[PDB]
Amino acid sequence: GSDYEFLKSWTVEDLQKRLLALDPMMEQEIEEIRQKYQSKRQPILDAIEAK
Amino acid sequence: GSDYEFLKSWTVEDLQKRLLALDPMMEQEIEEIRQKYQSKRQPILDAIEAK
Repeated sequence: GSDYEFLKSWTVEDLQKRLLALDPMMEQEIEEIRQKYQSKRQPILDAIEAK
Repeated sequence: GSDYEFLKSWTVEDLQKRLLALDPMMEQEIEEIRQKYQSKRQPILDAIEAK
């Protein structure tokens, strides 16, 4: 529970720091999932390729 | 604690089920994050665009 509607009153420097930080926020989460599920998908490809 | 190495002896159907299920599985894990962060990004843009 936290709201960001008050960003309208924050300095350009404080809000900019959230915008740039928003990039590695979604990136880390996505890359990790892409890798983790790739780990789970890998043996599946390896299996069908061996039948 | 869930191994999927035994997949080498699965039927093409049992194996393929995991492969195809893997498609919407990652898609939903990622889109949830894209949606979530885009909602948090939206007010950040609005704030700088108002300065």
